[PDB]
Formats: sequence, C-alpha cells, structure tokens
Amino acid sequence: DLEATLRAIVHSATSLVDARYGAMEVHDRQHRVLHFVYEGIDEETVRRIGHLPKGLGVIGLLIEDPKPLRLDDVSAHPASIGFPPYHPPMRTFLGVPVRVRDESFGTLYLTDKTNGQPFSDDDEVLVQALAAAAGIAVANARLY
Amino acid sequence: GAMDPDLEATLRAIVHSATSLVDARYGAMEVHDRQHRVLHFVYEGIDEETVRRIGHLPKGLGVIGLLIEDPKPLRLDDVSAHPASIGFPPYHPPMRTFLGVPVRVRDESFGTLYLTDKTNGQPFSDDDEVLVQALAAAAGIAVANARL
Ligand code: HEM
Ligand code: HEM
Repeated sequence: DLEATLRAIVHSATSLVDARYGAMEVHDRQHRVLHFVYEGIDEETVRRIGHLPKGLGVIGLLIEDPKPLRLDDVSAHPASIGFPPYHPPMRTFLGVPVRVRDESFGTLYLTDKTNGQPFSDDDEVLVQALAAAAGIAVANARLY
Repeated sequence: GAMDPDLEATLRAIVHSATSLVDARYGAMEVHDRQHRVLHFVYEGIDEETVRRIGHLPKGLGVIGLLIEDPKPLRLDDVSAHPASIGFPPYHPPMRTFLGVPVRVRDESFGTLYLTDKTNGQPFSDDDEVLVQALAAAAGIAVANARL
C-alpha cells in the first residue's frame, strides 16, 4: 500500500523535526491530487474543515516549481492563498519536493515546529532525505 | 553492477543526514542480498588517500556480520572490544564509539546503517539511536521500491 508508506514517511518527518503538523501531497502531471496524507489534526477538526487540499497557495508554488522552501510565516508569502474556515492556525513552514531524478511527484511539508522556532538547515536536510525515499516509492507505484 | 542512480542518491543522502545529525565522524551503509552477501557499500568521512591505502571494501564481517546475522540496533562504547570484533584492516581509521541499526521493512532486512566516532568523544545517545532507526526505515522503503 502506497499511502501507508507515504504516511510512515510523514510520521518520521514530523516526529524527527518535532513539528506539530505534517503532510504529503502527490499529484499527476496536470496537478490533480492523487494522494494526501497527514498527521496532527483530529478527525473531528478534519470533518469541520471539509475537503482536503487541492494544492493551491504556497503548495501550488512548490508544485509548479519544485525546490525546498522554509518560511517563518506561511501567510506572509506572496503566493499564500489563506487557510479555509476551521483549519488550525499554522505559521512556520518547511516544504520539499518528493521526486526522483526524472520527475517530481509531490511535496512533503511540515508546520509549527514545537516551541515556536523556525525550521533549520538540518531540518531541511533531514526532510529532503526522507522525501527521496518517498520519491522512489511513488516512482515504483507508477510502474507497478 | 552499479546501484540504481535514484537509490544510490537516496542512500547516500540518508547516510549523510544520519552522520551529520548524530555528529559522527564516519558513516556508512552496507546493502546485501537475501543470502546475506554484501552487494553495495556507501560511506562518508574517510579521505580518498586513506581509502586507497585500505585497498579493499568490507566483506560484512566482525560487528557488522553480527548485525547482518542479528538485525537489531547496537550501540558500543568501543567496537574493537566487542567479542564479535574482527579488527580493522591495515590503514583503517581507529574507531571507538559505534552506532549501528538494520535497514529493513516489516518482512525483510536489507542492510545496515552505521556511524562511528561521535565528535564529542561521548557514546552515541538514545536520541541518536532513534533518529538513525527512522532514517534506516526510510532507506528500507527506498531499497524495497528501488528500480529493477
Ligand atoms: C495536518 C497537516 C497539514 C498541513 C501541514 C497543512 C498545511 C497547509 C498549508 C501550508 C496551506 C497553504 C496555506 C496558504 O497558501 O496560505 C494549506 C491550505 C489548505 N489546507 Fe491545510 N494542512 C494540513 C492539513 C489539512 C487538512 C487535513 C485539510 C482538510 C481537511 C486541509 C485543508 C486545506 C485547504 C482546503 C487549503 C487551501 C488551499 C488548497 O486547497 O490547497 N489541510 N494547508
Ligand atoms: C567511513 C565509514 C566507515 C565506517 C563507519 C566503518 C566501520 C567499520 C566497522 C564498525 C568495522 C568492524 C570492526 C570490527 O568488527 O572489528 C569495519 C571493518 C572493516 N572496514 Fe570499515 N568503515 C568505514 C569505511 C571503510 C572503507 C572506506 C573501507 C575500505 C576502503 C573499509 C574497510 C573495512 C574492512 C576491509 C573491514 C574488515 C571486516 C570486513 O571485511 O567486513 N571501511 N569498518
């Protein structure tokens, strides 16, 4: 199961960096969402928010132009679309592409590092390393 | 022959992250087949001249052979003092502190991720072990899904 694998990767990222929230989106070449896995938000809150992300705002930027991005305040970025009603507040941000050499498929991202600090150089390196493993997983599912 | 390019980049990045974050002087990973024969070995922290002097890659013996045989996390204050120790070959850096963990999925283990010589002179911490285990699990995912 691909989503179980992607969830394991999100868990490792969130726990090791010590972020409150973690997520991964995988999309097709038209930018349609194929998979969205996440941790940090209870299902009651999920039910209030409603539909899962479509890959807009800051995530849209990263889908169009895959490369690592860290932000002190996600809502301050020019590409920021804003959260939907009932979504938890989130401030600090780290996002990296989920990719292989040939192609990028998705984005692994974290918000709200514990105790309020920005994501570090070391956090970005770690998250890139985990994402690469997810990149291989996604590339394999696309063949198999 | 050579490892799949994406797999190799991923494993090397994982070794680097593990080595960097636990502040190890040296880091390595061996990957083996189902019969436990070593196929690939990637490493960092040893200069290229010392590599030429050592002259042959590890076969998976000593304390590593133990981890290959019995895939479990293993921390040691002095790797050379372990009764499984085979000893380092000529020209190989002396290495004292050791942290090694299986590269695996639920059903099968594929290899070992290992770090030596913490910069602080101290043994690898419990925190160090947890971080390396998670990185090894991602390496396990990579190996399992790697391009045929
Ligand atoms: C738990 C991990 C999550 C993280 C780290 C996260 C993070 C984000 C980020 C960074 C944005 C872009 C904000 C902006 O551009 O201003 C966003 C937008 C959004 N999020 Fe969340 N989110 C998470 C979970 C969820 C969940 C579970 C839902 C739905 C139940 C959700 C629904 C949305 C929607 C609808 C948007 C608007 C843009 C879009 O549709 O892509 N998010 N989120
Ligand atoms: C740079 C990261 C490295 C680490 C962390 C590392 C670690 C180790 C450890 C823990 C042992 C077992 C010691 C014992 O059981 O007494 C060992 C043995 C050995 N190492 Fe290294 N090593 C590294 C690099 C290298 C390189 C680059 C070479 C060759 C160019 C090499 C060649 C060997 C050989 C030949 C053995 C003897 C046992 C065997 O053949 O498996 N090592 N190493």
